[PDB]
Amino acid sequence: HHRMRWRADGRSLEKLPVHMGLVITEEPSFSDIASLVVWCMAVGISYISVYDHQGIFKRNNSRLMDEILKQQQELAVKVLSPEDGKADIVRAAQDFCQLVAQKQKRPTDLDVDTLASLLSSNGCPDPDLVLKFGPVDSTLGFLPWHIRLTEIVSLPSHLNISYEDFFSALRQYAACEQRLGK
Amino acid sequence: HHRMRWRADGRSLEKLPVHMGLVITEEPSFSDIASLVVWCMAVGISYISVYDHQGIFKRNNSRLMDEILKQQQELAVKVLSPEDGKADIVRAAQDFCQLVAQKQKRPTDLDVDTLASLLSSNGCPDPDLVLKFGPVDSTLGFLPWHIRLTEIVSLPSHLNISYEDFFSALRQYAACEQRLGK
Amino acid sequence: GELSLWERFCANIIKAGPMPKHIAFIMDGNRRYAKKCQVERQEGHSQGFNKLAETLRWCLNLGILEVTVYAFSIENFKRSKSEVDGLMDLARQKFSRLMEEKEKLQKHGVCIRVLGDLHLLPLDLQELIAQAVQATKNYNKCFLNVCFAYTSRHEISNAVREMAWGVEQGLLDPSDISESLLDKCLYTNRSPHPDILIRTSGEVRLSDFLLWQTSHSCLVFQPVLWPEYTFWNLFEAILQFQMNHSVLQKARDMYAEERKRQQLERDQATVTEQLLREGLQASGDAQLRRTRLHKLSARREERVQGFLQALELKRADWLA
Amino acid sequence: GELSLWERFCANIIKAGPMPKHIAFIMDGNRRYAKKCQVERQEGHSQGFNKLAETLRWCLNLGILEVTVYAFSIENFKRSKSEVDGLMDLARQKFSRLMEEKEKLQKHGVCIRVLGDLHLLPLDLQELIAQAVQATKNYNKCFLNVCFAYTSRHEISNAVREMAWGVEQGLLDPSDISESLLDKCLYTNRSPHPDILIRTSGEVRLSDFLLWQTSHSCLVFQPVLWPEYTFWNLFEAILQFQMNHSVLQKARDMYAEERKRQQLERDQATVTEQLLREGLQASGDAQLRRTRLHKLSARREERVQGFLQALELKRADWLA
Ligand SMILES: CC(C)=CCC/C(C)=C\CC/C(C)=C/CC/C(C)=C/COP(=O)(O)OP(=O)(O)O
Ligand SMILES: CC(C)=CCC/C(C)=C\CC/C(C)=C/CC/C(C)=C/COP(=O)(O)OP(=O)(O)O
Ligand SMILES: C=C(C)CCSP(=O)(O)OP(=O)(O)O
Ligand SMILES: C=C(C)CCSP(=O)(O)OP(=O)(O)O
Ligand SMILES: [Mg+2]
Ligand SMILES: [Mg+2]
Repeated sequence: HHRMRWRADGRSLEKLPVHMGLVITEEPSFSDIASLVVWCMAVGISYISVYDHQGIFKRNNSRLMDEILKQQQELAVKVLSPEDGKADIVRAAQDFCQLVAQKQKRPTDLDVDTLASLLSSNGCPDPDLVLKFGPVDSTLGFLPWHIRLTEIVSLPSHLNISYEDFFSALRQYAACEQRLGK
Repeated sequence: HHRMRWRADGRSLEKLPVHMGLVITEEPSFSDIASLVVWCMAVGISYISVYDHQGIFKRNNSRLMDEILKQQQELAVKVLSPEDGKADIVRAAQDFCQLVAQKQKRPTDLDVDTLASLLSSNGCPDPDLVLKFGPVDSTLGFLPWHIRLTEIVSLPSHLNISYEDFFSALRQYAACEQRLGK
Repeated sequence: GELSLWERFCANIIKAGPMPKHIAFIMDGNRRYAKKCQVERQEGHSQGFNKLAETLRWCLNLGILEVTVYAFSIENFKRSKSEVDGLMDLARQKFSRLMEEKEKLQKHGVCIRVLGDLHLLPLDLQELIAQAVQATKNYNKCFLNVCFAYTSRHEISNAVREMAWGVEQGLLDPSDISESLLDKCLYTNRSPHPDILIRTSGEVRLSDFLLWQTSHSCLVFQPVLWPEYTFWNLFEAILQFQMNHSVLQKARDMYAEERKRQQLERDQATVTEQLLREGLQASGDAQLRRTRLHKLSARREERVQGFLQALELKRADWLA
Repeated sequence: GELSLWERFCANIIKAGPMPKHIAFIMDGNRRYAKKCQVERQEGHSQGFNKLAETLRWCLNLGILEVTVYAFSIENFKRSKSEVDGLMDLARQKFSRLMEEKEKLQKHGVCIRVLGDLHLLPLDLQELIAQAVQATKNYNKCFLNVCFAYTSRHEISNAVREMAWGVEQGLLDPSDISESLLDKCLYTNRSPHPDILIRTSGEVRLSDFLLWQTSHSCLVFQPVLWPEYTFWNLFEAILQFQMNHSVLQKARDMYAEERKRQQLERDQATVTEQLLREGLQASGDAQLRRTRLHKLSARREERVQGFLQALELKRADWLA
């Protein structure tokens, strides 16, 4: 049905995010973001993380899943919190420093690569594209380790987000040139 | 030596408390009350409880014992706190109500006698005489269960208490007539 | 009944300070008074009753609208049957004139409560007390508490029995037993704790009276014999209370802060224990410990309010 | 160097609001600029350096006394050896004129810090940086941070290595690792977190720059090419910061309250665990849990202060 329509939409962009993050800075409206996430799946984005600084979505988690499955009638999703950022980086530190204390790992043995293997995101790619909704011009603690190359596209509100609005953002990311330092 | 002197002192009074309590309402001076307690032992009082509403003597417990043994060179001691009063009564309640919950004891089985067997003082007599030092005209939570018949003699301060002052108080208690309701 | 010039004047001066809302009396010395005035023991207790009536007029004039009096101890059942029957018929005589003087009660909004193990009283005395207590409920201009066949230990142990009764019936979990829960099961649970306790004659003991409720009450021992109690004794008593008030208020206040603090300290320990057993980590942004603490207290307040609601229902002694 | 009439005027107007104490720049677009002006790539990077000098005069005029700049990424080591050597000799050229212009540094109290994995730089470039950094320590009128051979991940992972080093040497227990301890081990541990982060050209990415330190910094992406940076770009950037300031301050403030709250929540859990294992009851009037909590934090602050004292000692690179 309309699933092939959204498949060809995402397939038509020069690039599609493998991992997309949704940062809500704005009470947030579950009906709205629950339809942003199903759009990502329909167009072909594999992983969607939803985030907020007050931790509203992590508390009211199940209530957000219900809105997601409901709007799947119109038709790999993590709900993050500040805990997911610096706190998890400080968790991996304590995990490694005790390996150093067990005389099993050496302090010099941790590098950029191994520390990445140690974070909770060891079972996911870094977010390719982050949609920031609301008036705040900050990431507000979104996965600081992981957003080293993420493209950060802002939209004024998730208040009544349209498909065209969301898809206009994917068009911006498709046109972004990642030079990766070269 | 001077021990026989204090033995004959206490032996000379018409009545001597079997259990004496010292309530300090007034920082308290460990040197002073540590010599009030050894006076009670010298004259022949068996049990001495020292109490204060701020819980100073229960915290600095060992420091008070050191002052007591020190002044025993000049020659059965509990240090209580508000915990010893209402809190212990509420402890025995929870101990009995679970016997009632285990279908082992009946709610009607608790009387005045059995509740007394259940309190922490089950290994001591009720205080016969309480010395209250300081400006406060209240017991401030001293063993409310146990002071039902205690004589309450007040002295203005333990600040520099003399033997004559302390012994004048024992003379008052010796002259007290306990009618016990008859 | 109203106060004289000097009494009115000194009253006005102390009323400018902290007044006690509740005074408790151990009316002691009736027999010794009778020996001094060479009247029979019964006349001393009659004169003792007259004074209880006068001093209530003094408190009512001073704005002290709650009074508890120790009228007959369980221990006093060991006196001579002549004395004890003399006391019992005096209580019959006065509790009967209270109903003859009804409506005057309704006029002055006087609420009468009789606290104690009243099952030990003569059946007729019980029926009199009951009629008096029931007829005077829903009055709130002023409150008299008469401790008849009462000892604090018998009240305290009865208060724990009612809580075990609640445990026994599913109303209450033994972890719910608390200081304030015990407070709401005493005979005096309708009154606030006395600001002052007054014992007359030379005795410096409490003789099993409100031991729980007066742990921070200001204690006043006056040598006067109770039948001789004057306004100025009551005045001096209040005078002592004002001088202690600053000290007693903070001691009373910091006792309550420490117990609440320890309550939380003891509460969050078990919530830590439950999470440790469940393995769900101590603290987290999901604020599980925070949310599970609000659940523990709320589910406790619910059970306790439900326990109390039934107790006051069972406390309905329409027949009695 | 001083500001013009309009610049002076608008400066005075914003200075009436919250100003940023620390601004961080990703000087991006140097090569694209060189393609527009049809000058070789090296001239674009030279012109890019001129602008870094001018904009510092703007911040110094605006009272912004701390500036961090992204001067060379570890990722940039993958460019052509022509480009990279061109960059390296530019850094040699400028770090050398800094010592030729010493004393002027001492006059204006300019402190220069070079942050990053500087062991990857040419040995001579390292010796230049070191002399510059050492010669400018103990200056406090204003601070420039130059991120040379830096990525945030390499800084963050190095910050965890120093803490494991502390674990390895007995300076530090793994339970002592905390957010703020990691804060004090980064290259930037001498500076406060940037109030603003500015990336030029059209890029809306951070490219591994201060990811940790700017988690609540206000992000400003301006399309101007860095060699073209004008005062009004910097102005507009500050303008955005003032508009976000209320929101960011409370978000920043409530992040810190929640973490401290969780810190205590996580801390008192273990003190509960220890008392439960010891069997010593949760809460008590002896206030053991209270006293054992003051012991846990104090013994942690001591170990951490001792860890930091040695790190800053080891951080002494007089030879370098
Ligand atoms: C007005 C209402 C509601 C009830 C009436 C309350 C009654 C019946 C009596 C109160 C007055 C009274 C008889 C008090 C005497 C109680 C008592 C046993 C006092 C103790 O004094 P004693 O112990 O007898 O005297 P001694 O200490 O000298 O032996
Ligand atoms: C003054 C002090 C203490 C040190 C001097 C700092 C130095 C040596 C240089 C700063 C100016 C400079 C050369 C900045 C260029 C750094 C850089 C790689 C910028 C990235 O811009 P590009 O990526 O090259 O341009 P494009 O994005 O168009 O490719
Ligand atoms: C030296 C700096 C300004 C940091 C590198 S900025 P860079 O040009 O590498 O940005 P990317 O498009 O990610 O390559
Ligand atoms: C009825 C009351 C006033 C309570 C009893 S006061 P009582 O005369 O019994 O005081 P004791 O010397 O202990 O006997
Ligand atoms: Mg008497
Ligand atoms: Mg670039």
